[PDB]
Amino acid sequence: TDKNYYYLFDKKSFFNGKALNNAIPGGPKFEPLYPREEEEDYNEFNSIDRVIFRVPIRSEYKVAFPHLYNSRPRSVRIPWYNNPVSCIIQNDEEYDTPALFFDPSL
Amino acid sequence: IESAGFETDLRLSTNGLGMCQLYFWHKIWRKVPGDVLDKDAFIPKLKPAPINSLSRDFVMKTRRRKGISTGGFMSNDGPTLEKYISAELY
Amino acid sequence: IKFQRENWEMIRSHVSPIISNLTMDNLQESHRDLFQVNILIGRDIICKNVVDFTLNNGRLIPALSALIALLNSDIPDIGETLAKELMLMFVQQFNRKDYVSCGNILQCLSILFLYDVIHEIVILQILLLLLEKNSLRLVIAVMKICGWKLALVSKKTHDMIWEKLRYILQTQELSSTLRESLETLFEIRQKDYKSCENFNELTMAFDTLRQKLVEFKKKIYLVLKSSLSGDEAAHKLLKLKIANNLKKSVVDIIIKSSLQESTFSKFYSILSERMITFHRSWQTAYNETFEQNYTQDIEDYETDQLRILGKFWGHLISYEFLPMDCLEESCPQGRIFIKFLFQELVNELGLDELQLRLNSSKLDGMFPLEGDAEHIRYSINFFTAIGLGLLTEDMRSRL
Amino acid sequence: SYNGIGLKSAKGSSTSGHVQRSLASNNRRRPQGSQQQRQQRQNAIKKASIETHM
Amino acid sequence: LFTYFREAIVATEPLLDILVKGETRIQNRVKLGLNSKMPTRFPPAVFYTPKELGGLGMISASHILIPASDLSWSKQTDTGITHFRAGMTHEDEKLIPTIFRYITTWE
Repeated sequence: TDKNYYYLFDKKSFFNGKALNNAIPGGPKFEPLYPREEEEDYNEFNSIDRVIFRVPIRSEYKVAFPHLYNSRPRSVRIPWYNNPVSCIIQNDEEYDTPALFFDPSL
Repeated sequence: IESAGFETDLRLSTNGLGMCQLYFWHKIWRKVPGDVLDKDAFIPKLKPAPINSLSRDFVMKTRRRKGISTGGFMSNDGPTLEKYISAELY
Repeated sequence: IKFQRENWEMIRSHVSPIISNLTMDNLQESHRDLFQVNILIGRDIICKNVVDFTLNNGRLIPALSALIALLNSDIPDIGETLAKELMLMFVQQFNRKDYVSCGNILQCLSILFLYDVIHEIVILQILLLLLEKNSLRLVIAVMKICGWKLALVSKKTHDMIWEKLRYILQTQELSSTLRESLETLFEIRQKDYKSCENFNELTMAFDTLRQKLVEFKKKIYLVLKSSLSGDEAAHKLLKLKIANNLKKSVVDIIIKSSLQESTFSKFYSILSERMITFHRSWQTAYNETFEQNYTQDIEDYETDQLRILGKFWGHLISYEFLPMDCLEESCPQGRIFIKFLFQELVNELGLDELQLRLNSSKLDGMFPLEGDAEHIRYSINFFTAIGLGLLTEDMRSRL
Repeated sequence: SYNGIGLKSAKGSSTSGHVQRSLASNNRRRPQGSQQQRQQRQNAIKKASIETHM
Repeated sequence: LFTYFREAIVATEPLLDILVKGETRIQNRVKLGLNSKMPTRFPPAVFYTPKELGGLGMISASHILIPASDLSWSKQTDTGITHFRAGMTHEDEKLIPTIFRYITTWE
């Protein structure tokens, strides 16, 4: 019932992954849209001389902010970015009860 | 720096029950740990560096990006007369 | 009658002693001791001892509860009596503003409930009583103690209690401390408690009661041989995640495999390095293996194999291992192995540097510094046999 | 591909394209705490080394 | 291939890949003969079993867990052996030994 559960299991996310040839490890994988033209030629951009590696930049993050973390994204759809779902259902046959959470101060 | 794919990561961890938001209105700067002006510094190129040499490495990277340091390996220091006061009197 | 009285007195004393003793280090022993002594004729005494103990260590209340339960399982009447006593104590505490006593008693009750000694009804009643006088400090700890259990048994009751607490928090001008307590309780709830005439006969009964109360190796080999680089092999080994028992065995197997190959391969060394980096237990295992080798398994090998082994060890020790080494009588195969190791070290390091490194570690076996009446001469000779320095210097030093 | 490391595509390959992350990787990462020894040694070796305005 | 460059194979990943592919192709040739290539119907038994137990007696170099790496950072800059790739087949935890481990490296 929580919609936010499907984070990086959206259709959109899947599409993005497909585009970027980037498996969300749980999800599916495809033939890449574009052939990986490895022709950087040791340029002054994106070099390991230049950049810093505090974050590992996981491919989880690629399909979440496609246009940012991934460089030269193509045919990439935009994903969702959601609210949290506090929804409590009683399984013991009781009626309107603050069970799982805590009372106000005053 | 450390907040790259923070929120997403959190979401992944928490099965989308916790939603992070990061912000910068306190304008709260802080010393990068470690100590700049160290030529020994760190071990790894590919991995994240250690914390004593963290400051240095970042600075170096920035320099490289700018085009201040010329080459694969370099340093940072004061340009003055008398060999920088004899390396600050040794 | 006099005899009986004496016995009772003795029993009481014993109980007291046990109570005094009771701790985590010697609990079983205490229990055993307790079992030895009678507690049917001296049931009251036992009860007194238990209660007193509870009043005193409160930290060892759980243990006490357990003991009571055990007793009850055999002699239920005694347990009942104890429970009654506890209840009385609680009542007294309530009456007299003896807060500490109440806390202790409450805790005991909770423990009992947990161990299926007393019913949760009593606990519920106590909670209710606490609520009626706005006493948050008393019921908060008790609830925590017997929370999960309460939930399991009387869920409705628990719910009611929670509701009451909530009401107190919100629909009553509570203190700061009280509020804090309430909050704590709530938090706990969220996680569900994360933290005589027939004397002889009786005696007879009690005594009766007392009386009553290769394949693996093969697999490893395959792994070693079904792997391109050593790294891969190491990874494979780690996948297996064999127990800290078998690590040594694995290491031994690896060594054997290495020996089997015609000459020393970097592969095995690499694998070892990988293992070593991975965990302290593997390092320990390696150390053990090394110890076994020079001590008891070295003299068994033929020469080439021995040489290979030495080389491997040198490689391990040039970087990864700590130079820790335990070395007239001990000189055939072993000496040659040592020589080989030294050679390997030299190759890896560089002579002077190697020497320096050796010096840096304690190293009494390889190079004993003290002259010891021309015992170092042998060592010097050995060193000379395989091109090396510093020996001469050492000799000069001693004269 | 996961973190830039998986094999681009399952086809062609002539293989599962399965990817166990190595436990040598961890080892490689770690010895700045445990290489560390070498560093320490190095350090040891090189360890010893206005009024008017006011 | 292996006797000529014993030591020098391990480092080159392309060569390893080719070997994996080549071996698979060879296997499929045999399976082509039997007009199937159903992966269950040819357990490694039938290929690697020697001729003296009725097998083909191939000499695999395919069951190696190949070094994968950040192809981003592989061709570029520097490298280390992290993340192994699959190697060649589904196995029944049957570690087929590899010819390289029975060849003494050139050094």
